[PDB]
Amino acid sequence: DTQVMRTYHIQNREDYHKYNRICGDIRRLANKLSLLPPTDPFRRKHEQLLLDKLYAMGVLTTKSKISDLENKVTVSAICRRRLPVIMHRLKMAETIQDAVKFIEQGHVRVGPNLINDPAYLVTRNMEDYVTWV
Amino acid sequence: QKKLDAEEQMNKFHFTKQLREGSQSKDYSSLLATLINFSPAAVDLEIDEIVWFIDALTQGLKSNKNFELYETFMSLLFKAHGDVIHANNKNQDIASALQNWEDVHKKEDRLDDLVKFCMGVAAFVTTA
Amino acid sequence: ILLMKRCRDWNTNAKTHTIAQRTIRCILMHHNIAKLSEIPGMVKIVDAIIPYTQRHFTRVDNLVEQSYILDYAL
Amino acid sequence: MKSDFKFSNLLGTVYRQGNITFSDDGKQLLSPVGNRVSVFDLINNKSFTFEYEHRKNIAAIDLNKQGTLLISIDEDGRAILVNFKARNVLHHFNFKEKCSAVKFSPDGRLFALASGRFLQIWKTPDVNKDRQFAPFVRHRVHAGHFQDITSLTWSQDSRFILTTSKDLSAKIWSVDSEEKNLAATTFNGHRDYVMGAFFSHDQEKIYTVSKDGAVFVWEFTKKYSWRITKKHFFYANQAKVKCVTFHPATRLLAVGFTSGEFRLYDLPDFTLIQQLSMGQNPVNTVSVNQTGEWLAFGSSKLGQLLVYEWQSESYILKQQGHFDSTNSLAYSPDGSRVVTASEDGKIKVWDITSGFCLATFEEHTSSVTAVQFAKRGQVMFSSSLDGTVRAWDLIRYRNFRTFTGTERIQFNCLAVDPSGEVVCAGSLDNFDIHVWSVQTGQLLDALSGHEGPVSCLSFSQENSVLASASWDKTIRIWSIFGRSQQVEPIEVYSDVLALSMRPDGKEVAVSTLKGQISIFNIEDAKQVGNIDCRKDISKFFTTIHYSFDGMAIVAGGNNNSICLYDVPNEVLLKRFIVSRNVRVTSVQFSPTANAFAAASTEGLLIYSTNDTILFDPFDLDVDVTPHSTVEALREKQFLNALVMAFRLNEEYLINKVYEAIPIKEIPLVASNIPAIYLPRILKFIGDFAIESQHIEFNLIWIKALLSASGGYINEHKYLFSTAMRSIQRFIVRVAKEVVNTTTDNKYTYRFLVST
Amino acid sequence: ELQKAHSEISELYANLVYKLDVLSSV
Amino acid sequence: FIIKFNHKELVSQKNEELKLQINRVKTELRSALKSTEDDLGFNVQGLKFVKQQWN
Amino acid sequence: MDPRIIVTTSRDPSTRLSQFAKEIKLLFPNAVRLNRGNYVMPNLVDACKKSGTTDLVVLHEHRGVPTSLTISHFPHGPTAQFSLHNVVMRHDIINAGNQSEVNPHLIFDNFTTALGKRVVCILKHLFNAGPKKDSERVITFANRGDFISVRQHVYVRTREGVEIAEVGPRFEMRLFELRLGTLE
Repeated sequence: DTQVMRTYHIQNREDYHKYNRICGDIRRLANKLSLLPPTDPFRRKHEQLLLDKLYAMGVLTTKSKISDLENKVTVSAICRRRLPVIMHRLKMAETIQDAVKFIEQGHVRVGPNLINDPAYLVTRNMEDYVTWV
Repeated sequence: QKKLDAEEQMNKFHFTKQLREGSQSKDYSSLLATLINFSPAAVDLEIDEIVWFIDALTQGLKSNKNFELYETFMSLLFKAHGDVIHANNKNQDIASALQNWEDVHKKEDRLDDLVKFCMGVAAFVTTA
Repeated sequence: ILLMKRCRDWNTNAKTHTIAQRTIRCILMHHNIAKLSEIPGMVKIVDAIIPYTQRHFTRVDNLVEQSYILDYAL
Repeated sequence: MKSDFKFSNLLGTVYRQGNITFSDDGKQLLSPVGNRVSVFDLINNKSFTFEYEHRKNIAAIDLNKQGTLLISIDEDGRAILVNFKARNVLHHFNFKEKCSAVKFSPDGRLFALASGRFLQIWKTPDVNKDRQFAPFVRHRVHAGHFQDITSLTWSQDSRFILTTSKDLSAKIWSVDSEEKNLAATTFNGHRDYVMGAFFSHDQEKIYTVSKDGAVFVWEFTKKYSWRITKKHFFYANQAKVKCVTFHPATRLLAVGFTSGEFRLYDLPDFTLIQQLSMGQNPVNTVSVNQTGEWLAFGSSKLGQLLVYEWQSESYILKQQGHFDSTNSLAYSPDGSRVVTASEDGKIKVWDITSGFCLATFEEHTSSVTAVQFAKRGQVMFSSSLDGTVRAWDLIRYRNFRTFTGTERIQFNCLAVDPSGEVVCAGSLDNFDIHVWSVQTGQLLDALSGHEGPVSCLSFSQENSVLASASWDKTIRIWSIFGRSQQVEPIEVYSDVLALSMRPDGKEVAVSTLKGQISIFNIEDAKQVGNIDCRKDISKFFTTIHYSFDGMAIVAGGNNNSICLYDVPNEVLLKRFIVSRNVRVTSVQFSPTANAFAAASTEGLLIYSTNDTILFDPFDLDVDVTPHSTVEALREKQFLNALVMAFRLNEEYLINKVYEAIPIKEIPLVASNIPAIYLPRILKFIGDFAIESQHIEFNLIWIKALLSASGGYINEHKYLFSTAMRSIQRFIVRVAKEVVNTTTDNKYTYRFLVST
Repeated sequence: ELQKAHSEISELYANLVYKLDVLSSV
Repeated sequence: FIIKFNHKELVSQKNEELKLQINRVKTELRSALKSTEDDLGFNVQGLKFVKQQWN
Repeated sequence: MDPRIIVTTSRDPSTRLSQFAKEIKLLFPNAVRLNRGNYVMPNLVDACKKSGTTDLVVLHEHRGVPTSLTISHFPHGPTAQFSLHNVVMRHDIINAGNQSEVNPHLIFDNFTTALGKRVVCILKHLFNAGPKKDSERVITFANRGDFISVRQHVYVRTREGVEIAEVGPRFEMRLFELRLGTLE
């Protein structure tokens, strides 16, 4: 539990509860949409669109099967969509700590806008445009 | 204000002393004042007398003022009582009062062509 | 009603509707308001003719008000 | 232009919380916003008083007995005084604590404020001039209670104060040290929390209401004292009575709910007259007219930003919208209607010259990014984040087409030709630009030329040139209607987001990636780069617009500021928004040359060129008296009255010197006017025309002038463009009146000939 | 049954699109 | 169209037979077209009022 | 959908490369002739990515085996290089017969779907120029193992007789280098 709270420089303790509720909604959506006859194109089409939008959200960066929806969607996946982890893994800063130290005091820029929030999220297609000021 | 009545007429969702004293002489200025004062009277013109109403209106056009309300009065009259005006087979003493309205309404025909002149010429200087 | 549905057919295209106007102004002069007593169904017709003539109103209005502009300058 | 540009309107009515009341006249609506106070008049909504000393965004508001005094209270406990036209007469820090309610007398002698655990009543100042450092005088204060005072009620004697308290009880106060009936007796027995009390206007029924729906009736027997008369117990209604107001008709009750519905009752009957639903969003407060004919009730900030006006015979007088933070604005070709784009995905039309919320369109699935008119006045194209664009015509209210066809989730910039043939949209996440013929939605081509996200697009009035600014330090120019394509330049600097076109096809204005705003022509001669965008309470360049006369541009970023510039270097004027916690996101320029717009997160537009300022154009005072010399030229020489009194600019003179000259004199005057005194009088007629009833009179003026100097305004363009638009809207809005009703007396005479 | 299941699943899908769309541009 | 291309006082400037010729031409046109205008303008409201009675 | 094809050689063509480039130009409404003033620019990736085109054709000549054709699909990057039989003097033809907007029927003989199938896709993905899809001419791709032959014929019916019409050049290519491209 608090392993996740300490790995990714979470400024709070509430954020693990919130992302736990969102991932719970995704799992119960997966189970309810799972229990249909598998030739019903309702199930195929809606699980397909759920796959494609979860491609775009960067959570399932891995190209996926259906059964990954039970398997990989955790809190830590969406926590790896937080800004300084994108910053570190894009090899700008040196630690996650120092990335959060830079976003606390305004040197980081996504697009044309200043950022000062350590809970802004990035897509799989907005992270091309990250620079400094 | 000048939009208020002309939008106010299309509906999307006593006074009896004065008209009979105007049945005696030409006292319809006070009556036209109580028409111009307040109370949109679409129910009050529905509660003979229509001849003195048209003579009141010809005294309305006689002065060179407030035609924008007067035309609306005339047209609403032809919206409401338009069957009793028609009398099924016309030319009673109603039509003499209409004939009193016709020629002065021919006098007021001049203003439209000026508006066509300015609208088209201003449209030309806008284009060219 | 047999002529009047041909007026419905002739009000469609431009440049001919004027002919289809001419008889219409006739017939209201030569019959009463009841469209004498025993009257068939033509509410589709008398509904149908109003938007076409309402549409032909504005065009000839523009030719008239633009026709004054060639005189009005000099 | 030099004029004092200042706020005297706002963009849509209620965004924020507060009280609400009418005037005693019944024709003036008092409906604040959080930041300022917007008092409409009920017929033809306009804007009267504009205080700003509010550092915090809540109001408490009432007028005395004729509207000569208005207050407004925010959270801190300071108030501000105005009389009729926002003089800002008096100013007064009143309290270190907040206020719950403010109430006048019907006599204007006493003054009532509820705060803390006390109750303040003040001696009211009359209207005068200033000259008081502390104008308010303390009359009495009353101690005490057990906790907070939440509602307040005044009586007709001006001797009798009925006030509730937070501790489930009510109290009575004699004003003039009378000890009325020698009793300030408490009211108890209430099982639940008290939301209000009222004193009836016949001095025999004392009224209390609780939060559950209960109503308790006490009598004026003071065997001897208080006895209950009518009780209730509600257990199944299961909401909370949020607000309550009582009729001066003294027969009826009004009860507002958190559940989103509107209750009406009778006082000793307890009959259910009517209840009405408007949503689920809670009712904040409700107040009645002084004659019971009109009802108005306000809705809370997080819920509806909507205030309705319902009568006792059940029809809604004023309905409205006014939703949240805004993306985009554009002026119609008639200078009267203003589109808005909201985040929740609607498109609303605002008649901001007159405060109506006219009409809406709702086909968006998410937020709206771009709106702009076509120059025909027929159609307007909306752009979305829906992944498509669509067309709209005005009072046919019908969707022409919804252009899309490649797989896409984001569009960001929408622009059309003046020709109405082709519509282009720029994908924020494709490196390409899209066109569509409006005939079908056929796809002509896909014009591949950029290397970054394309982010701003506009056309020209020459209409052979497309201006295409992308977010990769590269401005591009395009040909659409020839038989080839073109070579596209390179910027020197600084990634651009904001592009703005001159209406000539000859000048292009760009916003560089800092406070420098820069311009260059279509032969890339860079004229000016201009200095930063100040006023922190980082720096940006978001929107920019070229004014219509071709002599000014307006810059708006996101830093509480907006700047004026001319074609040469100079900073003209910097206006700005004061409030406390972006603001600006879009700015465009009116075709009436009277004002312009700035889309803010608050929502606030007007600039309002006025004429109260002494300008001296062409040596005004050699014409020594504005009176007696003009009096000489009302008897003689009517050519010289125009040139004399026209160099003068008292607006209190131009009515008489303009009116008084005779009809036959007018073509002789217009044939002999100078060519330098022409545009200010052509602009004067175009805004004086819309007010009076002198239609024949001004029409023979515009016949004379437009008949006089047609080729001169044909060649000397771009000012009589603005004036000519201003006169053409008057021409069409009178033409569609008198042609309609003159037709409606043109059928009549031949209808007599029918039968 | 089957139509009911399409009803509640289309409901939660419509809600879930909204909840991810809050994080989509913030 | 031929009046907006070219012209009356950009092809000559004299008070001639073409100038007074145009005056009777346009009077013929505005009268002959105003006739059709009045005929239609009576026709439409002639058609409405029977639908006012067929309630 | 339909591709945009660019054709390019070294800075020094003779006549025999000129007329050959004129025949390869004849695959339009999407075939354009273009030389470079350097030999091959290394900025052709910005040329095609900026222009949005899909495919590139290069004619050059080397001495491992004689003269060489090169075809590449641009965004992914598979690239087949092929060897030619004859470059000596072809027919001086730049347009005759129909236009190249006419999509012919396409014939593959000697079906090898083991490892030449990636070729057979690309020739399908190249010659779909035009909205026609209705046959007026025909182009023949003859496998003979690793020798292929190219033909252009026009339908000549006579007394309902299906007679072919030989037009244009006659090619015979061999699989030269085929670089293993990417999903990128």
